[PDB]
Amino acid sequence: SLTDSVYERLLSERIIFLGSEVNDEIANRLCAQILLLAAEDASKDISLYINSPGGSISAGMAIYDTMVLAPCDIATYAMGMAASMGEFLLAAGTKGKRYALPHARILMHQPLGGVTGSAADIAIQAEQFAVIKKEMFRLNAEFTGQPIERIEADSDRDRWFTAAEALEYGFVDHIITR
Amino acid sequence: SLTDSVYERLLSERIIFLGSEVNDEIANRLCAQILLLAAEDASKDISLYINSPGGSISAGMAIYDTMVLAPCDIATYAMGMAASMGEFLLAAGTKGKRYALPHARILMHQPLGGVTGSAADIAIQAEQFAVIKKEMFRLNAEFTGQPIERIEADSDRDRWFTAAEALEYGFVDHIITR
Amino acid sequence: SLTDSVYERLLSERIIFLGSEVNDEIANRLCAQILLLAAEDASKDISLYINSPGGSISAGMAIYDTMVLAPCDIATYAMGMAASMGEFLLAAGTKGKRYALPHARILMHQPLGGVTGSAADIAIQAEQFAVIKKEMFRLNAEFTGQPIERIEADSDRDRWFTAAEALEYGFVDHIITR
Amino acid sequence: SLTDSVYERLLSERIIFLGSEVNDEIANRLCAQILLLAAEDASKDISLYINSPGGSISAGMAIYDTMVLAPCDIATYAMGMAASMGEFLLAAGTKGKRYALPHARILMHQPLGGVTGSAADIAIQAEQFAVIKKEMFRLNAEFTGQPIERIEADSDRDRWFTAAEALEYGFVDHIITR
Amino acid sequence: SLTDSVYERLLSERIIFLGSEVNDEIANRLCAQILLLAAEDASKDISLYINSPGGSISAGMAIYDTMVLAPCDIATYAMGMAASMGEFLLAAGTKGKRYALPHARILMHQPLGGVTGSAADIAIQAEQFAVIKKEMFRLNAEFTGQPIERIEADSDRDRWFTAAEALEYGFVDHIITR
Amino acid sequence: NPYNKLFEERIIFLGVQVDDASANDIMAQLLVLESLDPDRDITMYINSPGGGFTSLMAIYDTMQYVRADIQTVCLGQAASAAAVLLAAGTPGKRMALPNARVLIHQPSLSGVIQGQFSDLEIQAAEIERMRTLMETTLARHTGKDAGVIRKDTDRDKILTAEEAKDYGIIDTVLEYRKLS
Amino acid sequence: NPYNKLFEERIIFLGVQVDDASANDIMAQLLVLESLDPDRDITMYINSPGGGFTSLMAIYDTMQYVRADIQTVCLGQAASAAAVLLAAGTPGKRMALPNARVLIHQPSLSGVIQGQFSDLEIQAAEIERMRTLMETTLARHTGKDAGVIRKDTDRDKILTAEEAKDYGIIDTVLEYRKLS
Amino acid sequence: NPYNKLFEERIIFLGVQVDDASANDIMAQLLVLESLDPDRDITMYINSPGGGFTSLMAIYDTMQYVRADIQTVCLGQAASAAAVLLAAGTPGKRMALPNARVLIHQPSLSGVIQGQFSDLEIQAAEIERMRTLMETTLARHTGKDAGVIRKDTDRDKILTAEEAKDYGIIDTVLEYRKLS
Amino acid sequence: NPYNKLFEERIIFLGVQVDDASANDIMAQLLVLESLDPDRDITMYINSPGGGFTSLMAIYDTMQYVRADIQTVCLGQAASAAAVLLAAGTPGKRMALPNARVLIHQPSLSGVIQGQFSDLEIQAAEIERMRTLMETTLARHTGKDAGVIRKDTDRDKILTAEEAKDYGIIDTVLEYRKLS
Ligand SMILES: CC(C)C[C@H](NC(=O)[C@H](Cc1ccccc1)NC(=O)c1cnccn1)B(O)O
Ligand SMILES: CC(C)C[C@H](NC(=O)[C@H](Cc1ccccc1)NC(=O)c1cnccn1)B(O)O
Ligand SMILES: CC(C)C[C@H](NC(=O)[C@H](Cc1ccccc1)NC(=O)c1cnccn1)B(O)O
Ligand SMILES: CC(C)C[C@H](NC(=O)[C@H](Cc1ccccc1)NC(=O)c1cnccn1)B(O)O
Ligand SMILES: CC(C)C[C@H](NC(=O)[C@H](Cc1ccccc1)NC(=O)c1cnccn1)B(O)O
Ligand SMILES: CC(C)C[C@H](NC(=O)[C@H](Cc1ccccc1)NC(=O)c1cnccn1)B(O)O
Ligand SMILES: CC(C)C[C@H](NC(=O)[C@H](Cc1ccccc1)NC(=O)c1cnccn1)B(O)O
Ligand SMILES: CC(C)C[C@H](NC(=O)[C@H](Cc1ccccc1)NC(=O)c1cnccn1)B(O)O
Ligand SMILES: CC(C)C[C@H](NC(=O)[C@H](Cc1ccccc1)NC(=O)c1cnccn1)B(O)O
Repeated sequence: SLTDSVYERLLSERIIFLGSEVNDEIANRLCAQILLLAAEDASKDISLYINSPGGSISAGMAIYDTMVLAPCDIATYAMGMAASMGEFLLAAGTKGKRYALPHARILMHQPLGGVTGSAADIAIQAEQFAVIKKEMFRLNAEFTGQPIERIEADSDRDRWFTAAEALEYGFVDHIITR
Repeated sequence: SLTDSVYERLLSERIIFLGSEVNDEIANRLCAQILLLAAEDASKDISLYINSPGGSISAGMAIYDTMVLAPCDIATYAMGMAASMGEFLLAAGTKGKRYALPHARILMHQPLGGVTGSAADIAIQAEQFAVIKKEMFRLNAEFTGQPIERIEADSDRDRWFTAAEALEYGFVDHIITR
Repeated sequence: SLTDSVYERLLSERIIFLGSEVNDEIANRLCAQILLLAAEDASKDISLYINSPGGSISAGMAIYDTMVLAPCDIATYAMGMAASMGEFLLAAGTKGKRYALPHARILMHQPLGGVTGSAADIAIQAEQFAVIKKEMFRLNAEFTGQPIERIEADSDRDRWFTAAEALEYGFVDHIITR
Repeated sequence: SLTDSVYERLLSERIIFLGSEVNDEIANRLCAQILLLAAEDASKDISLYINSPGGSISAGMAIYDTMVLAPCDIATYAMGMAASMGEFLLAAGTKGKRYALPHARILMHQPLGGVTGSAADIAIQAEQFAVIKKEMFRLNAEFTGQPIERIEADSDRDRWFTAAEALEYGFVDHIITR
Repeated sequence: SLTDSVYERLLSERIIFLGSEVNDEIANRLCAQILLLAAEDASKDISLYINSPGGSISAGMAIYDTMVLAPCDIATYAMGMAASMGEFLLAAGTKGKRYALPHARILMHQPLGGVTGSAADIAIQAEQFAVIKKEMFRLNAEFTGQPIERIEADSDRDRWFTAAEALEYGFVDHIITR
Repeated sequence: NPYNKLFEERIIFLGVQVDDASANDIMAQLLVLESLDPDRDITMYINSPGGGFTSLMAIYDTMQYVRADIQTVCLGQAASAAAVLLAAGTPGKRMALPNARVLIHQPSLSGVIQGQFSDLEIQAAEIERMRTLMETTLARHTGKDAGVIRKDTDRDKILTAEEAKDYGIIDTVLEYRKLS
Repeated sequence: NPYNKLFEERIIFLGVQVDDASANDIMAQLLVLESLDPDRDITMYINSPGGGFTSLMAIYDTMQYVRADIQTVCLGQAASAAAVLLAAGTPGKRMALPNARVLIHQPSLSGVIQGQFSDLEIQAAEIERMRTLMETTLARHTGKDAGVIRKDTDRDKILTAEEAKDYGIIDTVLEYRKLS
Repeated sequence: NPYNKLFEERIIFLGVQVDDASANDIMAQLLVLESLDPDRDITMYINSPGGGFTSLMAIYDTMQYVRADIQTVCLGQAASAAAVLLAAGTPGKRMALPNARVLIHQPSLSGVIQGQFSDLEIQAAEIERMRTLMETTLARHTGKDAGVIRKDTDRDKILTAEEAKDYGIIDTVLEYRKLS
Repeated sequence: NPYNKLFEERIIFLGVQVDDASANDIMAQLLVLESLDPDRDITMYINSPGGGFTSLMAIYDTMQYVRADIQTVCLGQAASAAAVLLAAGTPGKRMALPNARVLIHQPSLSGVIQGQFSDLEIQAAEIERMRTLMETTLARHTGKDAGVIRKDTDRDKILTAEEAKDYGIIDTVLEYRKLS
């Protein structure tokens, strides 16, 4: 495969890609790449280019934990689209090393999901969704430096940002320009 | 695979191909190829032959940002069909190095998409679609040298160009002829 | 894969195959093979055996432009079936080097397609289909040496040719016989 | 793949297989194998074992032309089933070198297909089907040495032959027996 | 693939497997393996382990002819299931070298199939099915040493045999026991 | 309802695919018209693409069985089973309007019927009996020999109204009796 | 019901796809209206996308066969088979409201019909006979020559009501007779 | 049944998708009401998402053709065919309740229509004729010029009842005549 | 039939999904009851999951348009369009049984609507007009301000019968009038 070939060739250069919807499989692939790059060299930056339409939070939680616990500083790059888990994993990068390409579009919105089962099961899912939303909003407030109330009021629905708007909000720290 | 084999053999010669609909996966493959070619040699041209029926803007935005921020001068080649994101990424090449094959067909139309959700969600999608359309039209005006009002009036619907018509409009700079 | 293996082994001998419906993917594969063979040796002939039930014009336009702009003289071989884009790309070969196998069947007919959208969109598609048909008929008149009016009157519907009939019309220049 | 592996290993021994329905893809694979074997050695026999339930005439026409135009003498082997295009390509082998395994079943019948489109389109398809049937019957008369009228009267419907019956009719020249 | 790997490793040891329904593709794979093993060494036995739920007669005819015409003595091994074409190809082995594993189940029944088309087409299919059934029953009588009338009376419907029952009938010659 | 109004006018419509349900409807209508008046001629208008052979033989048997004569008037097309039913009318009273079609060919199986080779042989002998019975019916109703019917219905033999009258499927072509 | 009320007013609606079932309904209505009063003109309102050629010829034969004159009034669209049925009306009484459509082209097969090349040749000769019969009907009903119909119905010839009157499909354009 | 009860009250409901079947039902109802009393105004309540252009022109032709005046009252939505049929009412008697919708845009093809480029060119010229005929109808019924209709119906022009009255689709907005 | 029996008792059932067909049935019933007696109060029992906004506005316009007062009694659920229709009743006569549901939120599109960005902008402005019209209707019928309706119907605002009475959707909670 040509795509896997160029992906492994850029993995040898410590450049990983979040190029699809963040499901558990792609998440475990990204965490395996991060763990491999941390085992190779724990002092060199891991470049994570994110072009993702979102995905699972659990998956995003796994990628985020692998990003922070790896001794390398994870430099995230908003490439075109960062929505939901993309933006969350983009802002999850190291402070001072989170970048957005000058025409990337960043979509921050409340976690979305589904309820099913009996009334007690849906109530339990409600407690879990509330805890998930509070954790995601507290983490986004930690990343962007914004208050958690502004995070929740803005991510109540689909909230869009350009490169400069995300730089002003706090998802990224610089805008790569030549 | 024979197709992947000849694609990697032309990637070794710095010739990449946008040969399908521009979705996020093909976009990340193309950006990985561009980043690899920029890491190999940042002074040699990257030839991007575009035969695409369009696709995603986000994907096109990612490819475009990877094209510009790439130190190499991205020489785009309109090969047969350049519709929507194909023509946007064709005109996104370096000025003086954007080419069209003498029988390529170039389609420039307003971005298309879909609305869903509640009325506030569809209103938010309306603001986002307006910003996307304004950004795409300003970028096409930057590429072709035409006014943005002419860009919007022409790309209101499907607007077709031959090789000479796209050379006169400004998507390409030369028509390759032997 | 055995088929890809023998295809690459004949690509090393500068023998390419248009063996399926001419869509954009197979077209980009064929153009990549042509560009590779032109980068290897620009003075040796590229043999294109065409067994195709037709396909896309934009795809056929891409293959045709890659055939002409290729420094190498593209020797086309009508192998069994050359319909629509197969016959268009067969007659697109170098003059004096277009061949038909003695029992190949060559089908030349006006381009086909579909109309969709609003009335203005279908009118725009009508202008584009008229320009496409005029360009294809002018190119077939350039290939076969016939007048464009005879081309349009014959390709108004399905027009069939044997090896000798296509030799008399002008799609090929010789009939390979042992 | 094990099947592709043994197929390439027998291709190195100049033994090709028509082991499926004769469509355009398998036909181009077989013609590529024939062209490769003719480029390797043009004086050694190419053994084509045919176990096919029929398929496309065009595909069969392409395979037949590649068989007769390759300087090697194509020894065909009726292996189990030779129906329609299988028997047409089996009898298409070199005279004196067409064989049938002692329990192969050979099915010769008039070409089949479908009519579609307007009345003029179906009339054109009728002329083409008549020319196709006349060409196939003349070629089968050339192969078997039978009159064309007997060919057409026998292949009006499904006509079955055993090994000895096909040896008496003329599809093969010997019956391999140990 | 692990399955293809162990299959090729046992093919190097001259052990082939009829492990699925006997269709034309698996039949051509088995005949290619038999031809390869006969080209490697024509004096060593080819072990064919048969675990098949039946399949095509033509396919079985091709496999049978390849088994007899190969100079090697084809030792068949009833492994678990030999139904229809499995038992036909199991009994098709060399006399004195046909074996059944002590718990294999062998199913001999009249050939099955389907009729379609017009009344003359179905009548022709009736003659062909009668000839096919007579040939299969005569061959099973040749293998088992039983009269053809007993073969036809027993294979009128599904006729089941254990290892000892098939040894008494004549499909195999020994029962492998340790 | 026009169908019931023409049913009081002794007019039956063979206007749908000839399956067992349409066959039983036609047989019930024929038996009702026979019980009403066994001397008055039952008019059967035939515009049908045919269907099964057993329903064909059922309608043919009921048309020959009723005491009333069957004036079969073919309109548009009588293919497969409807052409045999059109020829199955009373001799001298078989009609067809000039632009009607008559498609006669051997009976075929709708799709693939699977089974053992003995069951396939039985089904083949049965469809051969169907072909022979259709040829015998057309020979007894059109005046031709069964061998001519066998060669003609070997494939799709398509005739007009005049061609069916020369063939013997109908005994009269009905002119347009418009007053203007 | 408005359909039955206009059926007492001698008005028939050719308003659905022209298949064998709709053909038999139209034929039953025409035969009932002919048996009721063979002198009063049968009004046939035609808003149909057409269908099979055999049902087309059945309705045409029944319209020409009934003793009553057929005033065919096209509304909206008389495409394929409905345009030939619109021209099949009584000469001098063929009408169409000014914004109606008339689509005349050669008959086509609905999908793909498979079979042996002899059966395909038979089906091709049959659809050529269908094309020739449609051209002959339009030539005898519109006053034109069959060759002009052959070139015109080679592809989709689409006409308005005025264009169909100049073509000969209808004999009069019906004005809007609203009192205001 | 309320539909029949209002049909005796001279009220027609254009309440479903405007296809050929609904078109023929509306035309049959209009012709029955015209044959009953050609002076009393036919009330047509319009709550429809539209449909084909040929059924649109059929209903428009039948509304203009009947001797009775057509008071078209739009309820909820008159998109596509409906809005043109709403403007097709008698001038001065075109109504719409204040929260009704009027969607006017150029006619489109439902899906993809395949074929050769000559057939596609014919279909494109036909849909251009459809667009021009719709623009001419709206210009003759709303008092505007056909070019203003052409720019406005280039895309989905959506109007309220007041906006349709200023546009000319209706001549009066109907107030809520509730006694309380 | 119980529906017709209660229709003679001046009782209408808004009991299915609010689409154009159910809207036209409700409008026909309302117009019949208005033509019968324009003073007697039309009872509308509402147990519906809602539907399209255009059918919603059609039923609302017809309820406000008829001369008879509309006593809307919500049973089970008055959700989406059914809730706005419940508030659309006559002031002082809007009822709901104590365990009924009232779901008010902004109108949404059923699925994905594709097209060019100008058409998507037009559809977005249209659904914004739908949201504003629903908020204006609920503000004029519940006594609240349109901004409070805008924040409340931003998401799914679900109320009981008492909560809808305090909200203003209904004017009275109907007690259980069982004699025991
Ligand atoms: C990252 C957050 C803040 C935003 C969105 N993420 C989610 O809510 C997604 C929704 C989703 C994705 C894939 C499969 C199923 C469900 N995350 C989840 O998987 C999820 C959903 N509900 C509860 C817990 N996790 B994103 O995917 O649009
Ligand atoms: C390049 C622009 C100006 C023209 C065309 N743009 C679009 O229509 C594309 C078509 C598309 C592709 C994949 C998924 C959804 C939609 N639009 C988008 O990608 C899109 C749509 N809505 C929001 C953001 N992006 B092209 O990309 O087809
Ligand atoms: C050589 C030419 C003139 C003859 C035939 N051309 C066509 O009919 C083809 C058929 C086709 C294939 C794929 C997708 C859509 C349509 N036409 C086109 O490719 C086509 C159709 N509309 C616009 C632009 N191109 B052939 O390519 O089938
Ligand atoms: C050898 C010949 C004479 C007999 C048989 N020929 C055919 O029936 C084949 C069957 C087929 C296969 C694929 C697609 C369509 C049709 N006919 C053709 O290939 C065919 C059909 N119509 C026009 C041109 N060729 B055989 O190929 O099954
Ligand atoms: C020993 C043998 C004869 C018994 C059975 N074999 C058959 O009869 C097989 C069953 C089958 C398999 C695949 C497709 C169609 C039919 N028959 C044939 O292959 C067959 C059927 N009709 C004509 C020619 N061959 B076995 O497959 O159950
Ligand atoms: C040719 C005359 C005698 C009648 C023909 N009948 C058949 O071919 C029919 C096929 C058919 C068609 C439509 C629906 C059901 C069945 N043949 C049979 O009914 C049939 C039944 N059993 C064995 C053989 N044929 B007609 O349908 O072509
Ligand atoms: C052109 C006039 C004469 C009538 C046309 N009829 C046909 O093309 C019809 C097919 C059709 C078309 C549309 C809808 C349903 C069925 N032709 C036939 O029924 C037919 C039947 N056998 C052979 C050839 N054609 B019309 O439907 O286009
Ligand atoms: C715009 C006015 C004039 C009427 C519109 N009609 C059409 O677009 C309709 C298509 C349609 C739409 C919805 C449902 C069914 C069919 N136009 C046609 O019927 C049609 C037919 N042939 C060529 C071109 N258009 B409406 O549906 O938008
Ligand atoms: C919210 C109130 C005002 C009415 C709601 N209806 C809508 O949102 C409806 C959609 C719908 C919902 C359910 C079933 C069928 C259709 N709105 C529309 O019909 C509509 C139409 N065009 C643009 C925007 N909305 B209800 O169904 O939630």
